Amino acid sequence: DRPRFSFSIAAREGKARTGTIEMKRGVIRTPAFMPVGTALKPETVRATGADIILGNTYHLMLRPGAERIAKLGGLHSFMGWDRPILTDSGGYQVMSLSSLTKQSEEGVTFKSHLDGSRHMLSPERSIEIQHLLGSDIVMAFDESTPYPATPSRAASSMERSMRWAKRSRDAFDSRKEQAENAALFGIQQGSVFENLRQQSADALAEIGFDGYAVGGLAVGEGQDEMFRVLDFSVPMLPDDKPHYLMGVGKPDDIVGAVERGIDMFDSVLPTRSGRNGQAFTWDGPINIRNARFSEDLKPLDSECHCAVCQKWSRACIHALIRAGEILGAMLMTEHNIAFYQQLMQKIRDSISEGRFSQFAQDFRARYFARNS
Amino acid sequence: DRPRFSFSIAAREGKARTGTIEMKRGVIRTPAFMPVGTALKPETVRATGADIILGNTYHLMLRPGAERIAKLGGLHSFMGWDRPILTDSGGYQVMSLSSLTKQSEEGVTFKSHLDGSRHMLSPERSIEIQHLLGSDIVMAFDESTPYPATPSRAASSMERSMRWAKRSRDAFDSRKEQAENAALFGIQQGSVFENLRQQSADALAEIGFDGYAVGGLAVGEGQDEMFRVLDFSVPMLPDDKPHYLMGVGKPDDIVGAVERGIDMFDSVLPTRSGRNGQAFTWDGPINIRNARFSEDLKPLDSECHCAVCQKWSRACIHALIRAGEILGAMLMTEHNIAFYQQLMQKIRDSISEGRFSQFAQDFRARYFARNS
Ligand SMILES: O[C@@H]1CC(F)(F)C[C@H]1O
Ligand SMILES: O[C@@H]1CC(F)(F)C[C@H]1O
Ligand SMILES: O[C@H]1CC(F)(F)C[C@@H]1O
Ligand SMILES: O[C@H]1CC(F)(F)C[C@@H]1O
Ligand SMILES: [Zn+2]
Ligand SMILES: [Zn+2]
Repeated sequence: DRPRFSFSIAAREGKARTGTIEMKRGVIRTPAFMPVGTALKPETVRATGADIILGNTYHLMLRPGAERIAKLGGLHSFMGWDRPILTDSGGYQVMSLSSLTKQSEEGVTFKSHLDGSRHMLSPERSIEIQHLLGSDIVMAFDESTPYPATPSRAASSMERSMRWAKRSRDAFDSRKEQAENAALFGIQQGSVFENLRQQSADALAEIGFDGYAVGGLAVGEGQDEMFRVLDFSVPMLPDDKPHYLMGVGKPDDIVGAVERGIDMFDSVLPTRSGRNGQAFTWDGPINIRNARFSEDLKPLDSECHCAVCQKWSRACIHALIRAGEILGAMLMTEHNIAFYQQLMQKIRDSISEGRFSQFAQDFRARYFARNS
Repeated sequence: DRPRFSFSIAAREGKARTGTIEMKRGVIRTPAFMPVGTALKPETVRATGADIILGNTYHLMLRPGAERIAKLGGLHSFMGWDRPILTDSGGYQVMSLSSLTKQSEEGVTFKSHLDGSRHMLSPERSIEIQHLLGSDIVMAFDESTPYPATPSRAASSMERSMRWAKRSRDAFDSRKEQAENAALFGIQQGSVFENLRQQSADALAEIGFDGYAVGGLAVGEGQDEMFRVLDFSVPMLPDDKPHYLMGVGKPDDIVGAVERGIDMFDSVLPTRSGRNGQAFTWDGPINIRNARFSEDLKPLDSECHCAVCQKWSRACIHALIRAGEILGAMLMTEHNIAFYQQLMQKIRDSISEGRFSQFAQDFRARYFARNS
């Protein structure tokens, strides 16, 4: 009988941790990379090593809608994925994609960018929709602050997000079926300001969550500043719960964030890159359309274990992509997701062995030299 | 205003001829290879160089049926092919694929190998069905004689085929719409027996046809015997009309048959081979699954002009075929059909220049050496 949500840390190296999150639908190895499920077949995504995938609540509530997904048996049935699923709250895409009808402390009303219909989100509505989807990890509904943000705008959005964090907690707790079977994460805000980040961390820990996300990063600030913020922000969160850096990111972002105490990641990059003919390798990204690959019989990456690199050469993936054959994009996408999982596995193994700091240095030296 | 059917011989070398057949729907360059249309897109088949394709009346009358094809606008609309189409009579597949309900001088009744329905063919019914299909070149309905055949069985089938040839002529002539716009070919029979072949040729020329096929070959006799029969059979046919060797064949069969006066060919070989991972080349056929092709960056054939050989290497087609990707079979099939058309073009050009005998010797020396 597996538990609702149990995070265990097996080994540490400095701020880095490796361990497991046990949930009813499966075990998640940490640090973890979550592909964004919202295409490759689900058995392909699983075979790359993914233990959990992410669903975008905003996209799902527009098409086909949360009520429809529930009638179809829930998001796991809808996606053909029977392991854990994390859903975001929808609030970020409201800011970034929709046209706002109204915004206040109550919540937000917005217009679908698809057909113009009006929708509403709030701590209570977001948690309810994530319940209809049936996801395993539920994100609190918060208010995003653009980059760059003034200290006053960062502070007012963080403070609203904390009141909304309490509202998300209470909504999640109001449904026995959700509270007994799913988990709830809260989201730290405060932009780049240490005092606001501490304010936010204190508020989240007072409410109490199963995990803590660092929000408000990866939105234009640059890696140097992101790392500086992580340096003081992650230690503010409870040590014995997972730390989730939302929307990150590039392989070097992931390594440096694990060095700073992050346990969980999501990003569309591997998928977006694969559709655009870009492959991740230990020697940095490559653009497979480049003429130098037309007769290159080596795999995309000569150390990658993925099914694509066992069989397919750069030359033949180049040919497929140049012809516009969808198989080319599928192969690149599978390799990119698998490469990300192999990166996470090397991170986990190196932390376990107490050689992650060295791995990170070796990784950066090679990744940025770009001898591909 | 193009004519119903006009065959012009532009150049000769010994028994070999090159020229054109002008029909309302287009010009056919001879000697001609007809792909069997009954998949690649029709624009792809045209771009390989095919001027005319063949439709199998037996398959079309079983699924979706001739009346349905007519309601859909005819075989040209059904196949997306607006150039000439030759239809066979259906009689060969009756022998080779169906279960016969009844056979007599009247015609034949048979059971569909698909759903067991009963169908009837005869000179009159075959011509009527080919009219419903709307094909440009109509084959007389004849009676096939298996290989090997006794002289008595060869003689009785040839004699019935000639009475049926007259019946086909009269049925075709009975429909003004067909007789004014299509052409009718008769089929010489007689197995390997010179006197029966002459009997058959005399009967066909007395009736009068737009073209003359050599039937009863390519059914197990071997190339040596086929060539021996062609040696005396083709000169018996009218010189100023096209000569059509049905169901042939391998590239070396085609070359030797042109040396013996044949103008037209059809075969499923290029398609069947392409689906099975076999490519035709000037150095003989190759099996692309062979390990020696896994790192071979050369095209399937290093002289072939086809779209596949401009772009795709043996290595990558090997990869596709080994993975079971349908693209692999499509590429092989396109290359094989295009290779056949390039063979016909070299035949036409070499006859025009008076160097076809030399081309044939050079072709065989290289094709059979197999230095691929
Ligand atoms: O149960 C399924 C097995 C799988 F193919 F890996 C995807 C799962 O949802
Ligand atoms: O009219 C069409 C042009 C083509 F693509 F080559 C096939 C014809 O039937
Ligand atoms: O996006 C596709 C693949 C997935 F596994 F991510 C879930 C869905 O079936
Ligand atoms: O078989 C396919 C391709 C063809 F051109 F041969 C006719 C049909 O559309
Ligand atoms: Zn790979
Ligand atoms: Zn070719």
